[PDB]
Amino acid sequence: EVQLVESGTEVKKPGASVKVSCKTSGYIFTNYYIHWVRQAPGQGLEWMGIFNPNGGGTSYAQKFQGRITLTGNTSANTGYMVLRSLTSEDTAVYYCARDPRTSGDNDGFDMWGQGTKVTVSSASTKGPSVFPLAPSSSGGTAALGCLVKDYFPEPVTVSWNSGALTSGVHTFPAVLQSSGLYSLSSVVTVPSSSLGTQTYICNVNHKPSNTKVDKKVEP
Amino acid sequence: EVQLVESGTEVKKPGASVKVSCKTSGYIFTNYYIHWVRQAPGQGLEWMGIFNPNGGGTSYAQKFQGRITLTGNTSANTGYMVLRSLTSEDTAVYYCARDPRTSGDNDGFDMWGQGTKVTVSSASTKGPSVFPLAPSSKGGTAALGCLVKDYFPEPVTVSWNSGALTSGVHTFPAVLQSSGLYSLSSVVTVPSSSLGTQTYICNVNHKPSNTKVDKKVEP
Amino acid sequence: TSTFDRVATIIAETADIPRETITPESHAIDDLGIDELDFLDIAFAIDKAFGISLPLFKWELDVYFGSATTEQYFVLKNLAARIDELVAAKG
Amino acid sequence: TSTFDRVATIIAETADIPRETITPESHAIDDLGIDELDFLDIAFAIDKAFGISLPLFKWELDVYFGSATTEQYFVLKNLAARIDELVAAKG
Amino acid sequence: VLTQSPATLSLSPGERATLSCRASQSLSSYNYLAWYQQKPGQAPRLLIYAASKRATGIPARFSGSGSGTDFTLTISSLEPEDFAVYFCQQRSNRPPAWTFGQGTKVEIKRTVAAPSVFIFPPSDEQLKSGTASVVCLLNNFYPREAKVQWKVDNALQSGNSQESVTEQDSKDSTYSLSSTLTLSKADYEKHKVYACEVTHQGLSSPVTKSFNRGE
Amino acid sequence: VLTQSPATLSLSPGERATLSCRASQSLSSYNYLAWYQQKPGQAPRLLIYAASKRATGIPARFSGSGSGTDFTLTISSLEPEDFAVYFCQQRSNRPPAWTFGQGTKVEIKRTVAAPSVFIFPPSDEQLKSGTASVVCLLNNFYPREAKVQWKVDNALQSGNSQESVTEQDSKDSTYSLSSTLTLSKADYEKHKVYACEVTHQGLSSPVTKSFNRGE
Ligand SMILES: *[C@@H]1O[C@H](CO)[C@@H](O[C@@H]2O[C@H](CO)[C@@H](O[C@@H]3O[C@H](CO[C@H]4O[C@H](CO)[C@@H](O)[C@H](O)[C@@H]4O)[C@@H](O)[C@H](O[C@H]4O[C@H](CO)[C@@H](O)[C@H](O)[C@@H]4O)[C@@H]3O)[C@H](O)[C@H]2NC(C)=O)[C@H](O)[C@H]1NC(C)=O
Ligand SMILES: *[C@@H]1O[C@H](CO)[C@@H](O[C@@H]2O[C@H](CO)[C@@H](O[C@@H]3O[C@H](CO)[C@@H](O)[C@H](O[C@H]4O[C@H](CO)[C@@H](O)[C@H](O)[C@@H]4O)[C@@H]3O)[C@H](O)[C@H]2NC(C)=O)[C@H](O)[C@H]1NC(C)=O
Repeated sequence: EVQLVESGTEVKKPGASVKVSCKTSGYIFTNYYIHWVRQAPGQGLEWMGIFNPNGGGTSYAQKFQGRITLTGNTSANTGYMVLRSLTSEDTAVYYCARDPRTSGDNDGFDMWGQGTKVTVSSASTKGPSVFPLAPSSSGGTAALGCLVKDYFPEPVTVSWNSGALTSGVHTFPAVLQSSGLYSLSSVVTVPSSSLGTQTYICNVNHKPSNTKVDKKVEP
Repeated sequence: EVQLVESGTEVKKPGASVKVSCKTSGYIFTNYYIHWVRQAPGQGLEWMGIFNPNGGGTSYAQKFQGRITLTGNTSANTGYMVLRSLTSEDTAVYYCARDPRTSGDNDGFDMWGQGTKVTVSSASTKGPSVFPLAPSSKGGTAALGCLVKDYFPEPVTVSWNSGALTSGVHTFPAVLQSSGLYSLSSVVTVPSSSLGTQTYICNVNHKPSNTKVDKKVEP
Repeated sequence: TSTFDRVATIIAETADIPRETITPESHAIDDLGIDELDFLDIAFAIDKAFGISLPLFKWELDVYFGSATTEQYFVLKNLAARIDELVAAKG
Repeated sequence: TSTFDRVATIIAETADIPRETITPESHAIDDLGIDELDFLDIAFAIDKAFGISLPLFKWELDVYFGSATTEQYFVLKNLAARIDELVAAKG
Repeated sequence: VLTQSPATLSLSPGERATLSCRASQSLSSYNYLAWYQQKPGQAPRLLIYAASKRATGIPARFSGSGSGTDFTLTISSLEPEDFAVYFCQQRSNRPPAWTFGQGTKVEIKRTVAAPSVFIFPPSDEQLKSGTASVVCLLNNFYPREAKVQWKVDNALQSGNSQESVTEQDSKDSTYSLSSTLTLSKADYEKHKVYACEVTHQGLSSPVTKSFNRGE
Repeated sequence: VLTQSPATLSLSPGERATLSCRASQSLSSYNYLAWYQQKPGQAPRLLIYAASKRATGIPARFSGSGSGTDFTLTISSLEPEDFAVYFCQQRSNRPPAWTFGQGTKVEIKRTVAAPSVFIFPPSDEQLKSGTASVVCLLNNFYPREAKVQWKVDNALQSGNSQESVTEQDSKDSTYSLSSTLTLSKADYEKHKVYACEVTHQGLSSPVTKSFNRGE
C-alpha cells in the first residue's frame, strides 16, 4: 500500500512556528510531488503549497507566501512543512497528498495522509466541568442531558449508563468558546415514565486531564 | 456434505474488536471465495467483504473500509473476519458464505454458514425476574402468562407445565429495552373451566446466568 | 479440429470481423475491437456450440485480484484452452 | 519508422510553415513560428496519430522547477523520444 | 440499489407467487441477478442465479426472469415450506461489490379473524420492585395490521408502550401481539382506570378492555 | 476561484445526482478538473481527474464532464455510501497553483419533520461557580434549516449564543441542534423569563419554549 502519515505537535502558541512531517511509504518518493492541504473545523479544503523532491523546488499559495517553508528528505521519504506566525485562523487539520510528477494515470491528488491536528491556542490543559441538564418533565417523552463545559484540548467522550443507553442519544460537536476553552452537550430522550424507574448517568472522559466523571441526572 | 461454520465470542464491549472464524468442510477451499454478510435484528442482509484464498486478496464494502480485516488459513480450511471499533449498530448475525471462483455453475453464494451472533453491549450477565400475568376474575376462554423481565444476554426459554401444555402458547420475541436489558412475555389461552382444576406454571430458563425459575400463575 | 478454429469461425459469423484477421495470438477485446455486447453474443454462441457457460464475470474478478492475467482468458489461443477445460469440467 | 518525421508531417499539416524548416534540432516554440493555440492543435493531432496524451501541464511544471529542460520535451528530436516513451508506457 | 415490491405478499397455499426486484440502474450487460430464500432462524439459501438459472437441488416450481432494471421470481404453486422471506442480489466489478434488496415476505393468506383482547394489571410481586408493567394481549388475529392505544384515566398515553408480535402461528396462521405499558409504581398509583383500546378490521369498532387499579 | 452548486443536494438512494463546478475563467490549464469525495473524519478521495477520467478503483456510476468554465460530476444512481461531501479542484502554471471549490454536500432526502423543542435552565451546580448556561434543544428535525432566537424578559439576545448540529441520524436521517446561551450569574439572577423561539418550515409558526427562574 502506498501510504502517507502526518505527524507533529498539536498545541502551538500564537506567534509560534509548527513543523509537520509527512512520512511516505510504498512508492518511489522522487516520482511524486508532495502537496499540503488544510481544513479548518467545519470548512473546506485549502491548498497551501507544492514540494518537489527532485531539486527541492516549491510553489506556495499567495495566502501563505512569507510564512511557509516546504522541505524534504528523500533518503527518509519524508516531506516537511513549517508554518510561522501562527494565529487562531491556522487551527486546522493538515494533510499531505501525493501527485505524480511523470505519469498521466491517476493525474491528481491520488493518495492522502490521515491528517494531523494543529491547534493554535494559549490555553493550558484543563479538565471539563460536567453539569446536568435536568428533565423538566413531548407526548410521554422527556429530554435530559449533560453539559460538558470548559475543557482543553479536545476531545471529550460521553456515554450514558456506561454505554447501556444508546437509542435517542445525541452528542453534539464541541464548540470553541470565546474564552478559548471547548464545551459540548450530550442529550437523550427517554420515555417520561422511565424517569422514576431508571437511573440516568452521563460518563464523561477527558484523557488529557485524566478526567473521568459520572454525573447522575435527576428529575 | 459441504458446510461452513461461523464461531466467535458473542458479547463484546463497545469499542472492542471481534474475530469470527468460518471453518469449512466438504469442498476444495481454494476454489471458492469467502463472503461475509451480516443481518442486524429484524433487518435485511448486508454484504461486508470478500476474501480470496487464492493469493489472499480482499475487497471490503466501503462502509467498513478501515474497520474490517478478512484473512484465511488454507491448511485449516478456515476464513476469519475481524471487525474493530464495535458499536450497538454492529449487533447482528454474521454469516460466511462461499462463491465459486472458477465456474459459472451455481454462480452465486451457494452455501452459507448457520450464522453466529455478535451482541455489542456493556451489560453484565443477569438472570430474569419472572412475574405472573394472572387470569382475570371477570365463562369461555381465559388468558394467562408470565412476564420475563430484565435479563442479559439472550436467550431465555419458556415452557408451560414442564412441556405438558403446548397448545395455545405464544412466546413473544424479546425486546431490548432502553436500559440495556431484554424483556418478553409468554402467554397461553386455556378454558375458563380449567382454572380451578389445572395449575399453570411457566418454566423460565436463562442458561447464561445460572437461573431457572418456575412461576405458578394463580387465578 | 482445433478448438481455436471453432472459436474463430463463431467470431466471424457473429461480428463484423473477417475470418483471416482472427489469429491465435489475438486478444479478443484489445486486438480485434469487439464491444461488450458483441462479445456477449459471441459468448452465447460459444456457450451453445460447446455446451458450457463462460464465467465472464468470475474471470474478470479473477483478473482484478491478480490471481489471473487478462491474457489467460481473452487471448484466443488461451480462450480455446479455457473452453476445453470447461468442457472437461462438466464431464 | 522515424517518429520525428511523423511529428514533422503533423506540424506541416497544421501550421502555415514549410516542411523544410522543421528540423530535429528545432524548438517547437521559440524556433518555429508557432503560438500556444497552434501548438494545442498540433498536440491534439499528435495525441490522435499516436494514441497518447502529451502531458503538457506536467511537462511544463517539470521545466518550471528546473528538474527538466525545455529542450528535452519541446525540441523535436527529443519530443519524438518522449512520444515513443509514452506509446511504450501505454502497454 | 435494488427495490423489492411489494414488501409483503399474502397468498394461500397452492397459489402462484410473483415477486419483483427492480434495479435503480440497468444491470450492466451481464444482467446478473440472484435470489435467496430465508426462513426464521435459518441462513439464506440460493434459489436463482444469473437471473434465470436454478441452483442445484432447487425445486422446479422456482423460476426467475428479467433483464435491464426489471426482474421477477416466480413460484408456480406455493408449498407450505415456501412462505418465507426472499432477497434479490446484484454484483459488480471494479470495485467488487454485492448489494441486496430489502426482501419480500411471502405470508399465508387466511380469512379475517378478530383479536381476542386481554388486559393484565402488574403483579403485586413486581409492584414491590417500584415498577408497574401493564400488559394488553391481542390473541390470534388476522391480518397483521392492528392499532393499540393506552388510556390512563381516559387520557391517551404515548411514548411509554412497546409492542411485540409473533410470527404466523404454525396451525391457524394467526398473529398475536403484546403491548406493554411501563410505569413507576408512584405514577401507577396516581391513576385508577387503565384501558387498552384495539383497532382491527375484524371488529365493527375498536374494542376497549380496562381495569381499575385495586379492584 | 471555483464555485460549487448547489451547496447541498437532498436526494434519495437510487436517484441521479448532478453536481456543478464553475471556474473564474475558462480552464486555460488544459480543461483540467478533479473531483474528490470526503466523508466525516476521513481524508479526501480522488474520484475524477482530467475532467472525465475515473481514478483507479472508483465505481463506474461516477462520471465527470464539462470544459472551459463549467463542469459536472454525475452519480448516475446514488448508493448509500455515496452520501458525502464532494469538492472540485483546478490547477494552473505560471506560477504553479491549485484551488478547491467550497464543496457540495449530498444528503439523504426525507419528509419534513418539525423539531421537538426543550429548554434547560442552568444547573444549581453551575450557578455556584458564577456562570449560567441556558440550553435549548431542537430534536430530530428535517430539513436542516432552523432558526433559534433567545429572549430574556422579552429582550432579544444577541452575541451570547452558540450552536452546533449533529450529522444525519443513521436511522431516521433527521438533524438535531443545541443552542447555549451564556450569561453571568448576576445577569441570570436579575431576570425572570427565559425563552427560546424556534423557526422551522415544519411549524405553522415559530414555537417558543420558556421557563421562569425559580419554579
Ligand atoms: C535525512 O534522512 C536520512 C535518513 O534517516 C539521514 O541519514 C542518517 O543520518 C544519520 C546522522 O547523520 C546517520 O547516522 C550515522 O551513521 C553512520 C553509519 O552507521 C552505520 O555504520 C557504522 C560503521 O560504518 C556502524 O557502526 C553503525 O552501527 C551503522 O551500522 C554512523 O557511523 C554515525 O555514527 C557517528 O555519529 C553519531 C552522531 O550522528 C554518533 O552518535 C556516533 O557515536 C558516531 O560518532 C551516525 O550514526 C545515518 O546513518 C543516516 N541514515 C541513512 C539511511 O542514511 C539524514 O541525516 C537526513 N538529512 C537531513 C538533512 O535531515
Ligand atoms: C494455519 O493452520 C495450520 C494447521 O492448523 C497451522 O499449522 C500448524 O502450525 C503449528 C505451529 O507452527 C505446527 O506445530 C509444530 O509442529 C512441529 C512438528 O511436530 C513441531 O516440531 C513444532 O514444535 C516447535 O515449535 C513449538 C511451538 O510451535 C515449540 O513448542 C517446540 O518446542 C518446537 O520449537 C510445532 O509444534 C503444526 O505442526 C502445524 N500443523 C499442521 C497440520 O500443519 C498453522 O500454524 C496456521 N497458520 C497460521 C498463520 O495461523
